[PDB]
Amino acid sequence: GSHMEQRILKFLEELGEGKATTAHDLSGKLGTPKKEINRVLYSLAKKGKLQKEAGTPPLWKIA
Amino acid sequence: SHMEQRILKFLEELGEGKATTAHDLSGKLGTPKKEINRVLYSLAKKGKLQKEAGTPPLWKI
Amino acid sequence: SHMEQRILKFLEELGEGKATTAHDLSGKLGTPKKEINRVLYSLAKKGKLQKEAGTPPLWK
Amino acid sequence: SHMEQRILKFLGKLGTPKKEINRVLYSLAKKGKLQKEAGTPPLWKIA
DNA sequence: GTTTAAGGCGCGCG
DNA sequence: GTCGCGCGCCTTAAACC
Repeated sequence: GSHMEQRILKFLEELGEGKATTAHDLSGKLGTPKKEINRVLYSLAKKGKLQKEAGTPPLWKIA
Repeated sequence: SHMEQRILKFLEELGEGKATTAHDLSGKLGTPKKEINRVLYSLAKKGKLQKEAGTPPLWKI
Repeated sequence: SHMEQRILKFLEELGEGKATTAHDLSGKLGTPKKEINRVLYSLAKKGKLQKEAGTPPLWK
Repeated sequence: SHMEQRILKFLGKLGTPKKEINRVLYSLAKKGKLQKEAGTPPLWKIA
């Protein structure tokens, strides 16, 4: 799918098996604003491709 | 708030039986849904308001 | 109504660049987006405005 | 998902709850596993 | 003193 | 008949610099 989803999918995959990160972390390490990051994460989520542990902030890993 | 008690008395006013949707809660009170949900969600922070999830979410005490 | 015409008035009159977001229209007019967006998406189907895309969308 | 599968089997308006149905449709389009070519009615199929 | 907040929001829906 | 809608979102207060 997308460039941005590409990059996000790279980073999460490389963290490890079950390692999870935040939109904030991603935002910093990819140089994109959090708004974009979240936009995509929530998409990939609705797409079954990722998993959100809900809280403050939510945690994102692969399902 | 003026609306908070009003939101309360309306939920309160129509028994303990059931919650209603922000949509109608608006339409009857003549207040827009934006203002309504703001307050509902605001109140649900505090214990009185009680939110039962869905589409649309249902609001009772 | 009253609102359609004002909004309707706003675009050309303040044609600086081209177009603005429902949000801006709101803030200027002191009116929530619901009424505004109703009127914009309305004025589209029938022809007097163009939705140049984005989030939020822009109207000219 | 239970009720998503069901719709797939068939292969666009279907006689079980129709509101709840459209959610599950656009989901699997956004989600994938379905195509959505525009017009009225919206047409649906496996891609 | 920016940034977060579920903050992702695009929504107009009768 | 298109309708998927969940939406509260700052007339912002708590929270991290």
